[PDB]
Amino acid sequence: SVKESVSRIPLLKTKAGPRDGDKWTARLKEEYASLITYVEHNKASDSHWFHLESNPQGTRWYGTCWTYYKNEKYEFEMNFDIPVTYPQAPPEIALPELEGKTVKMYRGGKICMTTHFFPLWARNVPYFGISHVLALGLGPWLSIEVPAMVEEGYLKP
Repeated sequence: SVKESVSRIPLLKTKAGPRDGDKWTARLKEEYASLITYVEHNKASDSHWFHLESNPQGTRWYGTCWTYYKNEKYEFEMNFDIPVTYPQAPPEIALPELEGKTVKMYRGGKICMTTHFFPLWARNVPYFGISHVLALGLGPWLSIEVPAMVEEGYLKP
């Protein structure tokens, strides 16, 4: 379902990052279009798992993401900035509440995503966006680590 969820996320056409003026605005429109479709698809399969806002420039993002385990909801604050060399470089996603609760994380509560993520990103630049980072990066990270932490005793209802 993860691979086929991703197969229905809209791809992006524009190679631009935050420094690129009108092309960034056009890139952001595609970002928003991809995100909205992904969220609608998630809602219709009753698998909605994040809420995101950003500043007007689309360069700083913040909100929450959540996962269910043993029928219970675990929700976390999340944030990421869009690098100036985006979309070559994907953003680094932070979940600051989780620092020290898992080793799969580095300086600033930034998650250590799967080894497989980065080569997959690199060869699909610029057609992947934020929606893909969440679907391929953050989503899988949550599904593996949160159960560990819930079971280790760092997390409760």
